[PDB]
Amino acid sequence: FVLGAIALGVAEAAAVTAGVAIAKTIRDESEVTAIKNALKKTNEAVSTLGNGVRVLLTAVRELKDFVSKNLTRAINKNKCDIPDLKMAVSFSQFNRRFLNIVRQFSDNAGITPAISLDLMTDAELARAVSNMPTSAGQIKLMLENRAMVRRKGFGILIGVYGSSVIYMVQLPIFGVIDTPCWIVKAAPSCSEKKGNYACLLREDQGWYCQNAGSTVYYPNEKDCETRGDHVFCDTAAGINVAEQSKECNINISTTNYPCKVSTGRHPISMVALSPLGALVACYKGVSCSIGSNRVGIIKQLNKGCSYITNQDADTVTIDNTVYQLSKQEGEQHVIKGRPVSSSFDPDKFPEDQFNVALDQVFESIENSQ
Amino acid sequence: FVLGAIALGVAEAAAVTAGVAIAKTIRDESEVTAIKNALKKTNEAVSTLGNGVRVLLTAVRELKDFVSKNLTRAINKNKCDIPDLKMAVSFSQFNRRFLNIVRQFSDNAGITPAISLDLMTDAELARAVSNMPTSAGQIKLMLENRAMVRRKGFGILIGVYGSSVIYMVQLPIFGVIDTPCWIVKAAPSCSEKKGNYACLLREDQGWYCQNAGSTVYYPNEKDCETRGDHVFCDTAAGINVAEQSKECNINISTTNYPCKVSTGRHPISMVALSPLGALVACYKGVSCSIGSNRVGIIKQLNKGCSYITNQDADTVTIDNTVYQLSKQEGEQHVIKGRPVSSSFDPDKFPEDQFNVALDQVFESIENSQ
Amino acid sequence: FVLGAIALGVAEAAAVTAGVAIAKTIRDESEVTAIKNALKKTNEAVSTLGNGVRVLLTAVRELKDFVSKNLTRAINKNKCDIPDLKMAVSFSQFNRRFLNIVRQFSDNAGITPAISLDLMTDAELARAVSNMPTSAGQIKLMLENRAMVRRKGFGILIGVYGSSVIYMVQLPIFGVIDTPCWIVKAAPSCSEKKGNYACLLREDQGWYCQNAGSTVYYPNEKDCETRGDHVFCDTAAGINVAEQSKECNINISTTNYPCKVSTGRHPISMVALSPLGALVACYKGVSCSIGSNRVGIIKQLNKGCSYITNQDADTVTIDNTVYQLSKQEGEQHVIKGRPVSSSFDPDKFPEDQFNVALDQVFESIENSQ
Amino acid sequence: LKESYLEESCSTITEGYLSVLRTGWYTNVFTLEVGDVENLTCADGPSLIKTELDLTKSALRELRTVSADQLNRE
Amino acid sequence: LKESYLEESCSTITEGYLSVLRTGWYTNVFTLEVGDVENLTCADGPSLIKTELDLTKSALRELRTVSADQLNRE
Amino acid sequence: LKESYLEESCSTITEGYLSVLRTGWYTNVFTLEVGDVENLTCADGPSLIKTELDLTKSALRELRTVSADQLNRE
Ligand SMILES: *[C@@H]1O[C@H](CO)[C@@H](O[C@@H]2O[C@H](CO)[C@@H](O[C@@H]3O[C@H](CO)[C@@H](O)[C@H](O)[C@@H]3O)[C@H](O)[C@H]2NC(C)=O)[C@H](O)[C@H]1NC(C)=O
Ligand SMILES: *[C@@H]1O[C@H](CO)[C@@H](O[C@@H]2O[C@H](CO)[C@@H](O[C@@H]3O[C@H](CO)[C@@H](O)[C@H](O)[C@@H]3O)[C@H](O)[C@H]2NC(C)=O)[C@H](O)[C@H]1NC(C)=O
Ligand SMILES: *[C@@H]1O[C@H](CO)[C@@H](O[C@@H]2O[C@H](CO)[C@@H](O[C@@H]3O[C@H](CO)[C@@H](O)[C@H](O)[C@@H]3O)[C@H](O)[C@H]2NC(C)=O)[C@H](O)[C@H]1NC(C)=O
Ligand SMILES: *[C@@H]1O[C@H](CO)[C@@H](O)[C@H](O)[C@H]1NC(C)=O
Ligand SMILES: *[C@@H]1O[C@H](CO)[C@@H](O)[C@H](O)[C@H]1NC(C)=O
Ligand SMILES: *[C@@H]1O[C@H](CO)[C@@H](O)[C@H](O)[C@H]1NC(C)=O
Ligand SMILES: *[C@@H]1O[C@H](CO)[C@@H](O)[C@H](O)[C@H]1NC(C)=O
Ligand SMILES: *[C@@H]1O[C@H](CO)[C@@H](O)[C@H](O)[C@H]1NC(C)=O
Ligand SMILES: *[C@@H]1O[C@H](CO)[C@@H](O)[C@H](O)[C@H]1NC(C)=O
Repeated sequence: FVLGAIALGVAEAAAVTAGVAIAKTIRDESEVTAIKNALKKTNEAVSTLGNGVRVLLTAVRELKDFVSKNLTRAINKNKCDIPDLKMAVSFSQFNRRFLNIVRQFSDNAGITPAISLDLMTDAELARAVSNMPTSAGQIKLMLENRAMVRRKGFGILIGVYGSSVIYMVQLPIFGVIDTPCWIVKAAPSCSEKKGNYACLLREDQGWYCQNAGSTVYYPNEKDCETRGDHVFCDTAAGINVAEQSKECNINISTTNYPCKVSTGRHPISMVALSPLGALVACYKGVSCSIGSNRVGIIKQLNKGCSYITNQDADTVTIDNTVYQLSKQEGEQHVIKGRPVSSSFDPDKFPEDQFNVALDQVFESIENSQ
Repeated sequence: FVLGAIALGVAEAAAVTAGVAIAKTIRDESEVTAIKNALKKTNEAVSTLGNGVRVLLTAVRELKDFVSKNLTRAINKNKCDIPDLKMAVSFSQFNRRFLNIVRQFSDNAGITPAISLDLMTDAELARAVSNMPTSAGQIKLMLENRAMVRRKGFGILIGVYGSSVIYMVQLPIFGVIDTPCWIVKAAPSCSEKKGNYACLLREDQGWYCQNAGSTVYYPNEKDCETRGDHVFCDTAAGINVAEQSKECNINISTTNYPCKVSTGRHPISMVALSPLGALVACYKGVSCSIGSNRVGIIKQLNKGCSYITNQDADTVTIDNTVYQLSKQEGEQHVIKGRPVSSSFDPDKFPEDQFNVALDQVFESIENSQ
Repeated sequence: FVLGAIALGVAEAAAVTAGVAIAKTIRDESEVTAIKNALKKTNEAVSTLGNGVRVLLTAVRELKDFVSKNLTRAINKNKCDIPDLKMAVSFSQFNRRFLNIVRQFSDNAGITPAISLDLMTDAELARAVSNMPTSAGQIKLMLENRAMVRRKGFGILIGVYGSSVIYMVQLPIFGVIDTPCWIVKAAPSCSEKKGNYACLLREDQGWYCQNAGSTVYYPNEKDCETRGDHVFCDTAAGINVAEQSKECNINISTTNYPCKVSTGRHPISMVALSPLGALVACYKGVSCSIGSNRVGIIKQLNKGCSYITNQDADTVTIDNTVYQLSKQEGEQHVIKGRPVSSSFDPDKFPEDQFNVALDQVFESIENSQ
Repeated sequence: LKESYLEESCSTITEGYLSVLRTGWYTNVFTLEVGDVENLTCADGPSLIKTELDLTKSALRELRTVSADQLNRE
Repeated sequence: LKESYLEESCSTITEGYLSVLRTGWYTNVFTLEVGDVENLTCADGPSLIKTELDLTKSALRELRTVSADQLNRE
Repeated sequence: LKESYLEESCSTITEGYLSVLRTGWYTNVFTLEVGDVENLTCADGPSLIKTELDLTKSALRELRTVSADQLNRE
């Protein structure tokens, strides 16, 4: 299996399913009427829908109040070239939110990709986060970083009912914080013997996080995003994996966990940036070097896999392609060991493999012999 | 072959090719002049370009008329701090469309990703859809759901000619409606014998639609989008496949069609949501359960592949990862059969395979023996 | 290895790393103070940050000047329903840039995906391009096509310091122009013998460009974009490959470079559009034809791989799926040769392979025998 | 943060990150009241108020042809 | 809609959907007339009309450096 | 442009393109001065200036909860 290909697109489909299913409940006429009732005396109300889910209800009435109580008075007998243009500028202010919401729902056919300031003001976002069914620490973190709540939510049009526009906003509940996460990066590890090559590349790169007893692997780029020490992940985008999976970082050749790799008979040079440095796979045919934003090129790198620290350098290059290192502080450690690829005989290496357990590569060599 | 990888990106490239090729015809100076002629007495005109394609021509002149007939009068001798600010508010209204179009074309370097209300108003979209070269039912469906026409089109800048801004909008013609479509979802099917595993996963998931005698497979997520019973697909994103391909849903082990699978020697637990339910692949190492938005957790699931109905549950979970089921109504049916994976001897299973015909997996087992 | 999968997402991650690392330097309080100093007597200043990088500094003060010198005067004793509405319209004009910047940074949690006209006006973009550390020809090309500089940059919020909003814009430096590039397209090549099939497909499609002695392969769709004769690529998105890689276009069966292919035992019909034409892979089960926007269907195509010129046709179709050809001029040439796939015995062909060196396919056949 | 370079596999693992995991969705239903702008008519030709009102009416009408779930068959 | 769970392969097929297939493109060319704003000059310092007009002129000029097909070599 | 169809592999190569390669990033730091709008108060009820000013203040405040690098722990 290719875990990344299995997980791809799952979180987006699950989010839309979740939102569309609730929208189906809200779209009934007796549901809309109950909602309009609950908001008859207030601008905010908590309620439980017919299907048993609890939601926040908000009423936005400024444009109705301006139309009923100011605009309609001023237009006596269908005449609108009045000399009070305050009336005209006021309208243009009072309808901007509504007009913006219409643009966003028409452009996206009723499902926005995220939550504009017109779907939800900063004030309304703060109230919605404060009402979420989670604990105080989670709410505090979401409140103080609510732009990230915004980014990961979206909106759905329920419909137009009378002169009333009804839509729903799905806000992400970050109900688990400050459990351990870690990230694996890797680059091709190649061994050359007599101008032939045996290469492998770890295929389990990406984010891992623990939660309530399990480890979840997030194989795809869009599933997680960092802000300093914190990494925001969508649980629906991950695959639960055995805790034994951490052995691939320990004894990848010995372990009995199925550490996924790809293989090749020809080297690939490239740079895998890591949070505190870079891996540079430098093989025959290219030149690699590391540089400083201050003192220029430092040093050319030897062939093979080299690990560069963001305190050792500011840039690493392959030929002319420049990669800028991060400036994040943290401790770097080398865990020495003979590269697994150098235990291969390039003359007995299998055909190129994509996303196979590493022990099936060793099996392939011995069953060929 | 990996059909998804072959089809990926094809529809977007074909759409841009189609649009850029027409833009090449329109961009000639004698083409622009003919267009300006045709619009000299009207705001809308149908025409045929030099290359033989038929197009709609629309003229937007409000801002020119305000500049020529109102603004220019009011600025006698280059003085603009006039006491009639109606003049200033009017200008700000009359130029907003133009200014918005400039933002959109500058941000995207001349090719917008879809059609804002400034490229094309609701009125202009309705006229363009009504002139399309297709039948009444197709036009009626597009008219009543024109936000979807909007979403799937885009715009291209032809250029600026004098004070005249010339651009083109590509509208999608949905020329075929209400032919049958269907969707295949799948999750890993694993058989365990003595703590070893043989697993497979169908690799033909996605949308299928018939049209004029053929079946088209849409392997990728962005190629199709549903609205109720209807699924909007871009034909350029699909692969034509034999009708015999439907046998993979019937006798996947017996058939002579090459039913594509991937294989593994280690289980993957996950949830594949289906329109009327969910498939839950639950294997050793995780706990799966189904829940109700009303009465909490219903039941833990047994190990293996389980099919859950959206009337049986509202949620399914793997460990703590929650998946919300849909609320779409429809009939669910089980087609019993021995899982193909359980006919495998985990001790004679091949190496992990990605996107291979299933009969090559059986071949692999018998030629190994 | 699958080169496309290795390179995927690299350029976006490298760009964000580069931008975030600089933002870390700028975000220090003594860095912000130095920046405010340098701009105390001017609206534009070049400077070197504490970490040794050289940057442009720009000051935007219109809204402060209107607030200090006009608005504050007019509001004597906290009263704002004044009869001069010029004051109200002026404010609405003077704050629009600021309000737009806030929307963009709140929606994206501090990292915009590209550079709106509010982050950077057309005037400021031109000044920033003119100050870039590159040669005159590169700057001239960027200046005259600056919408493309815009598209490929982005913005980052440094923070709010007092009443001062501090952000940075990363502009792409196109420091190398007018070196040779070329593009490889391909479609499945299938040989049938006795109703069995042997198929292959080149897996090295995409853009190649030379620079300073090396050839870079850009395997992914989002890495390069054309405008006429010019193709804009991000160097961080490519893989350096041996010059010998061009032999795959010359003697793909003979060469010793590892020409990557995928294989199948069952045909795929499809259309690969090329800049000056199309490749049509037409096999049993489908009908393919070529058409003219003027005179309708020209001709049905024979089975096998056919190359169609954009002067031979305007459209090619597989069944009912239409593909529009480009209208770009250029010379077309056929380089005849026996298709490699027809040298295969479908009864001795291997199992389906994904992204393997072609010589490992021949090896597979002879070591099976 | 602590990064370990694993020489045996040309890989790195970096630890010390803290999770922020999306575990659910919270729904905030909005009702935006537009008011009775469809009983309002401007008979006296071009006006600033007329254009603003017509923007509002045409936006209100366009919005009903938008649908996130079922196809409109009118 | 009718969903069938295929026990032999841990898959489902759901039928009953109706296609809406994009089969072609229709082209609507627009000509937006801006009018002669480049013969208009404001000599009397800051004005509301001056800023609106300058927005219009600078937007008009910026638009000619935009190109969807060929590189501008001026 | 010159396109060659390679009959031996059902592929084409097209040559004659000219590169425009992104080789670096140039940084343009902006300081947008808003002015002291937070010492400004409107006591006389609804006003056009009041709403514009309140837009400005609430936008200014919202902007400080936005962060591109570190989590805000207040
Ligand atoms: C690869 O490395 C890992 C990590 O060091 C090895 O895992 C460790 O294996 C030892 C040996 O069995 C375990 O020690 C035992 O722990 C149990 C705990 O209940 C105890 O009853 C025993 O007396 C003994 O102390 C150790 O727990 C385990 N570590 C972890 C984190 O699971 C692994 O064995 C190595 N694999 C190979 C094939 O060498
Ligand atoms: C897998 O299942 C499919 C679907 O049930 C099987 O397809 C069916 O095969 C039968 C046997 O040949 C076909 O019946 C014949 O139909 C022709 C029609 O012209 C008629 O001349 C014969 O007298 C006979 O009735 C049937 O049409 C066909 N169904 C479809 C939809 O094509 C298939 O054979 C199964 N495969 C294996 C390997 O068992
Ligand atoms: C596949 O086709 C390519 C391209 O035509 C072949 O490359 C060419 O091989 C010849 C034979 O060795 C080279 O000629 C030699 O060039 C060197 C240059 O220093 C010279 O010292 C020799 O006397 C001789 O003239 C030629 O340079 C080379 N072309 C390129 C562009 O590298 C290749 O050999 C073919 N492969 C197979 C397996 O047939
Ligand atoms: C609208 O009228 C109310 C009184 O009915 C008044 O208090 C308010 O200030 C008015 N607003 C505008 C914008 O004219
Ligand atoms: C512009 O002038 C025409 C008469 O030439 C008049 O009918 C129209 O109302 C004016 N519009 C504005 C916005 O002043
Ligand atoms: C603001 O005041 C200055 C004089 O201090 C004047 O020159 C300028 O025109 C005024 N601007 C506005 C918009 O009132
Ligand atoms: C006002 O509008 C309502 C709702 O559209 C309509 O039913 C009614 O006939 C109208 N009547 C008056 C007096 O405005
Ligand atoms: C007005 O503008 C046109 C077009 O740019 C220009 O050719 C002409 O010289 C100008 N003349 C007058 C009288 O405004
Ligand atoms: C004005 O605002 C500044 C900055 O927020 C504040 O420190 C000061 O106390 C205020 N004073 C006056 C007189 O406005």
